[PDB]
Amino acid sequence: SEERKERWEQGQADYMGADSFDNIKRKLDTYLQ
Amino acid sequence: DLENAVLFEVAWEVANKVGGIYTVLQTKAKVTGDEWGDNYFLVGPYTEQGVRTQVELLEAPTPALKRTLDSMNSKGCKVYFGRWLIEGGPLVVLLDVGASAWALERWKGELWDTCNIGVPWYDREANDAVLFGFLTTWFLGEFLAQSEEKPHVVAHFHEWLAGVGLCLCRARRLPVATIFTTHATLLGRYLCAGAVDFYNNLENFNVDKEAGERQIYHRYCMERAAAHCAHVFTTVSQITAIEAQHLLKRKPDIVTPNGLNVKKFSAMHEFQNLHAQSKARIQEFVRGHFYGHLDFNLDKTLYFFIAGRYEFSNKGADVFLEALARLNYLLRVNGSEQTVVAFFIMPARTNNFNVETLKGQAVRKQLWDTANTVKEKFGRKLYESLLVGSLPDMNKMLDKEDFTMMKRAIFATQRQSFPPVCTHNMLDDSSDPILTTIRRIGLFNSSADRVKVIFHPEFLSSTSPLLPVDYEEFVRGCHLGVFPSYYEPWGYTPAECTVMGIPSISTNLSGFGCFMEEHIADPSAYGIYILDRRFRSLDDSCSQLTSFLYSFCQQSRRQRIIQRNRTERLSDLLDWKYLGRYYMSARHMALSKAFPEHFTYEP
Ligand SMILES: O=P(O)(O)OC[C@H]1O[C@H](O)[C@H](O)[C@@H](O)[C@@H]1O
Repeated sequence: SEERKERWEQGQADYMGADSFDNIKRKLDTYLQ
Repeated sequence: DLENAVLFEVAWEVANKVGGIYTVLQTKAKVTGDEWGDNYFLVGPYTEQGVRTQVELLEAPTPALKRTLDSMNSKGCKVYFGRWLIEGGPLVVLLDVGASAWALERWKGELWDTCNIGVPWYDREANDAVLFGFLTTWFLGEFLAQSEEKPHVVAHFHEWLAGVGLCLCRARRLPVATIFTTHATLLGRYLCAGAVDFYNNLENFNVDKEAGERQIYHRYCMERAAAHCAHVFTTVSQITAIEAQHLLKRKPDIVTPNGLNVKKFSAMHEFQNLHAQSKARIQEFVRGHFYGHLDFNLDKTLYFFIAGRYEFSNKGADVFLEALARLNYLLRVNGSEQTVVAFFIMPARTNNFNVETLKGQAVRKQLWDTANTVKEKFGRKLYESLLVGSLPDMNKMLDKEDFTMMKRAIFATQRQSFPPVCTHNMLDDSSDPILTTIRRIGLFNSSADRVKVIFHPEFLSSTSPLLPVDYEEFVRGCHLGVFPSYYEPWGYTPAECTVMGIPSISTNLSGFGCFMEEHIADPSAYGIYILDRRFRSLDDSCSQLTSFLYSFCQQSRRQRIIQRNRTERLSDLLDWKYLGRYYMSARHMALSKAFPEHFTYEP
């Protein structure tokens, strides 16, 4: 799980993968607008 | 709503002078300096270079502010509170981005348990933006905590560089209303050239795939996360609002166009007095770039203006070059005396000037010196003729000595080479996109050509050996300012043109052109020609532009002046006093959504 943060470093972040923004949008949704 | 509240304007360009966002907040400070008064602040990065020029340090007025700085001062965060020296009296909160060690590692991991966005170590401003992001949330957090019964806060965030600190304020759940104003879409910039028909395919673009490919996903996520973290998402342009609707995936709640503080004069026609003064200084230049080839009338000549960063596709030089090639035809196949001298003022890498251009400018002063010597010789002979009591003979006035001076001056003037397309000498002349097109279309500044293209490979300056006139004066000199574009988030080059009396050809894809279509009903009548580039093709857009250019070419002396007076009336539309309303509306809207308990709907 902490693997993804390392993947972000060096731009190994996956656009459709683990690092996909759709998860990030739901994560922001936890702090509801 | 009149409630007393403290807001912060957060941007990277605050006391940095890096991008165009600096120029936005330069004159925004005056209009925002009375709407919220002295309560408003500007959170920005700290540079010691920027302090010496722009920042004057001052103590905190409120005791709660004194502690916010002091508590932040402990724990390794340093704030150099001061007042911006720009007009408006903006109190600036300069946080040191140099203080990276205390929170860069800890809060980067804290950022990942919260936003789940990671930062590559390779990208420099990426690590600097997040630091600045946590520092903002710290200041806002302390301000909410140490101020007992804190009024409803607005955090006004500009650019991706502040866009990280947007989500941190929301993540803490701190009582703060949030605004994100993207002056330019990050991914839109690379999508403009990399992906064909970017505006046509704005909906289709795979929004995550494209960012990953341009190795720019982390930056894209921070700006996109910011949209879902602002109760009010704001774009400068309505065309940028369409961009954000299909890329940032957040419809802008309000569109708050950037504005200028117009330098209003005492006479409402002083712009037109500054027209003729600057036109003459351009006339001194084209009477010299061309020597011995000055067959054209410069009193029936027009000057077209195009400026900005050296971007051939973005600043739409490709559209304007193929249009002048057709304007070459229409003013030559038709018996016209109208000559048009288009100026391409775009900065590019250049070792030195050109010998022919410098020689032509020197010859112009030579034919001014040889026209001052025999002028004084005429004058002295006249003064001893008027004093004697006789009107001048007018034939003997100039001796054989004078005639030989003038006859030799003309002989030196004569050139066989056609006057140059580029004023300076380039390192990469063949590789230069503008110069390659010029030789292709067939405009070598010839006698037969009714359009002469005069590229100036570097910015205009007043301290210049050739063309000694600054940009703000040079715009006022030119008759028309043509700005075709594909990716101008907000026209600043066509925007500043319309602030002055000079009419500007904007486009539908430009942010300024969409604003002029929305506000005023009349396009061409008020002066601002708007080019359809969204629902047309590259060739079609060139063809419309030709009809727009030829319309101005067929215009008379008097009709040109009326149009230039009409364009002056549109300066009120771009002024911060009028365009600040939109930002104010964003603020009022932000307060209500985040805190409806004492804030009205304000529909
Ligand atoms: O710019 P043009 O259409 O050639 O007109 C030239 C005119 O410009 C300004 O209005 C000046 O005040 C006039 O003195 C001049 O006659």
